[PDB]
Amino acid sequence: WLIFARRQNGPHIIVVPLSTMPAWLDTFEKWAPDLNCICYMGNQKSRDT
DNA sequence: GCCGCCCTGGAGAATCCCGGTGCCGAGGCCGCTCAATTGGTCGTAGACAGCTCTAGCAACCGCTTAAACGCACGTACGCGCTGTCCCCCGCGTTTTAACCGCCAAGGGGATTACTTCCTAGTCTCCAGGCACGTGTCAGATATATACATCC
Repeated sequence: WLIFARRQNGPHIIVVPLSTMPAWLDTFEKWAPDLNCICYMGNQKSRDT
C-alpha cells in the first residue's frame, strides 16, 4: 500500500529473525510479486555480491 | 793326673697394674646493668552498620566462522655406527711461591662520652593544581555543480 497507493516506493528495510526468514520470502513471492524484495545473509563475498 | 766341653738351677732386671695428685673444658655462682615488664592514660584504627551502583556467575539460547582435528603422504632429520686423529690425562721431575712466623711505624676505624645547632616533624591556615565536565573552533572528509572533451 505504501509503494503503490502513496507512491512511496523508496528503500525500505525489514529486520527479521533468521529462523522465520523463508516465511517472509514466500509471502513476498506470493502476495506482492511485483516488488523488488532482496535478501541479505551470507559470508563476506555473498554480501559483497 | 790334668785340662777342656755339655747340661741345669736360682737370683737380678724389665713390664703391667693401681693409687695419689695436678691441669684443661665446662658449668654454677656472682655482679653489673640495660632493656623487658607493669601499671595507668588516651587517641584513633578498625570493626560494624547502612545505602548505592556495578561486575560477576550459573545455566541456557542463537549465529557465524575461523580454528582445531583427523588423515594421507613424503622427506628431512634424529640417531646409530665407524673411522680418525688430536688433545687431554696420567705420571715423573724440577721449580717456586704460598704459608707461616717476623719486624717497623703510622693511619683508619670502632667504641665511649660530651656539646651544640640545624633541620625536619608538627600544627594551622590558605590557595591553586588536579580531576572532571562542557562550549567552541579549526582541520579533515565527502559531495553539488559547472566547464573541457571523445565518440
